[PDB]
Amino acid sequence: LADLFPGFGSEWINTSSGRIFARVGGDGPPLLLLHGFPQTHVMWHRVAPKLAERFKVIVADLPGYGWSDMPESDEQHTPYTKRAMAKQLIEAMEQLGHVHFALAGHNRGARVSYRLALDSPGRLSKLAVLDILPTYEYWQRMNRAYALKIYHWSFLAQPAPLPENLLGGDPDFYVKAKLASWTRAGDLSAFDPRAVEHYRIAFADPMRRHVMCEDYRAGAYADFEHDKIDVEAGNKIPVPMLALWGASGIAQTPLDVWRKWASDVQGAPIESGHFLPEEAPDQTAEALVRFFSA
Amino acid sequence: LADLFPGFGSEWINTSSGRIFARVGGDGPPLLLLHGFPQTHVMWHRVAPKLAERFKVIVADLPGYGWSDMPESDEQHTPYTKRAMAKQLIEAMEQLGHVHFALAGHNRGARVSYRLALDSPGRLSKLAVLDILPTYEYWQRMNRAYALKIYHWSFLAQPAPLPENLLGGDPDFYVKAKLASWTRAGDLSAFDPRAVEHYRIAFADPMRRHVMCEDYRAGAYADFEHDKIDVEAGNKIPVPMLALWGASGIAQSTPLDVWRKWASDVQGAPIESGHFLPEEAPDQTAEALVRFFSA
Ligand SMILES: [Cl-]
Ligand SMILES: [Cl-]
Repeated sequence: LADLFPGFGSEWINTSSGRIFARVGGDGPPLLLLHGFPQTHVMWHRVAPKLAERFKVIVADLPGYGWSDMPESDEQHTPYTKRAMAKQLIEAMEQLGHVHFALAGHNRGARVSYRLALDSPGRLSKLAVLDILPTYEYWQRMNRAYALKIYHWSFLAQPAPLPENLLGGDPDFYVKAKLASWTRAGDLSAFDPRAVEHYRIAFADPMRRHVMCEDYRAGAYADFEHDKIDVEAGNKIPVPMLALWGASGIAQTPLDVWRKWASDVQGAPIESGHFLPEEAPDQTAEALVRFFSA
Repeated sequence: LADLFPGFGSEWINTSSGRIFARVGGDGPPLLLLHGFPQTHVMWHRVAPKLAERFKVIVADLPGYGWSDMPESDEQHTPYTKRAMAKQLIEAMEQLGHVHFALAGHNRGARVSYRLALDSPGRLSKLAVLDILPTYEYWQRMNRAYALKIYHWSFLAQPAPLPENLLGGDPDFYVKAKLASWTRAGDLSAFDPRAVEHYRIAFADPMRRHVMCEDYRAGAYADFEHDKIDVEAGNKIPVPMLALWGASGIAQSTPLDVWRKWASDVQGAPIESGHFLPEEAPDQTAEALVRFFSA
């Protein structure tokens, strides 16, 4: 497995729910970066160097992903709810002495991030979400066209062991297909092969795939209910917020949606499929540096 | 594999789209029975003998299923659209000299059957549809709860080879899990094990699994579009119709209110059953069908 973060340390951070793995580089204000599915912290390898020019950058594997430990789940998928993942990452950041930090997330990691901002806004100075809308919004939009396009939100959420059993046949194929299908190119050519190997290696482990399905089960049930309470309450994120999205990505009218969720948000499309930090590393890094800079 | 229709003949019927396998029994007015997914013609084995006391019963494998031939598909999934399957079975029935016949279908077979009534109502004296709503109505009701409750329509319709590769690893597990999941009790106790083996052996062939995925791709795309044209035009089936559904089945998540939108002469009833009415509730299903087709 390649080292894709020149000048970054490797840290195992303890929490009450298990260790969080992170690459840590740079100096200055702290900035936490959170990946999603089906990836690991290494998806930030093209933009983290640029960020570490100006920030102390912490590139964390989500609870249960990558090299982070896997807490035992329960019937309500609790540890892989975004509320719980956010609480676990707040604890990890406390181990480093960071109780007020900047945060950028992509895919599942952006769901942890906006949930963190709703539950504990005092933890965050600024928030960036990459190519997502809130979980509640994607479910409200779940008509035929969306059921077909984001089928995996329902498939991966089927009761165990249905998706686990199917994924075990040829996991390499499924993970590479998801990576390719959500890019603009439709193939794997936007990715560093060394990074694809990190993603394949993780996805090859049945325990890791089981966590992924628990994460989508949470996304269909408790995460949805948590979001629904905030919508019913008219709660809005007060943290200054940036929403970036792919011109051919999944979130796509994104700024109009996030404005119903957040009182201070700017945004922009980037010509890219879903995987902004890998398909469009220079534009994503520039937008993030400019946003997070005081 | 067992013979579950002791006494019935076997026919391999040529059509322009490939052979249709059927078991043939009884005597009297002609009655075509059409299975669905993930089954074959054998799912009628507990009701066909009773029907054969009153009708000439033709128990056919759908195009691409069981022992019927598998036409090569295309970008629009054409041979596995219900419009094409209906045309093919109309050709098959004409090979037997049946140009006007009674029809009962279940699951995909029921979708072939109502599409056949919308496209070619003159071919049918009466029609029964077992535990389905129109494909348009399934998709229209799509929302979070339905997406999570009935996921396979969107999953099996994903572009090839995604579902085919996922189903390849352990096909027995998937087909047995679907058969059990849609019954009242959630297990295989409703099925004759010999019938389950028929289903399992069909599902074990990658070519048969690809046909099934093409059928669901049709169901998400051209079948839905064909339905949408009829409903937006206000077209109703004129053929006298029976909608029979399971109280715990897939369609009920009443069907009769839905079907009255699609058909001008429809009656219907629930049966205490999951989806698989002819195996879960064979005597009630056979009675309901004999009474409807005889009346
Ligand atoms: Cl996501
Ligand atoms: Cl239905």
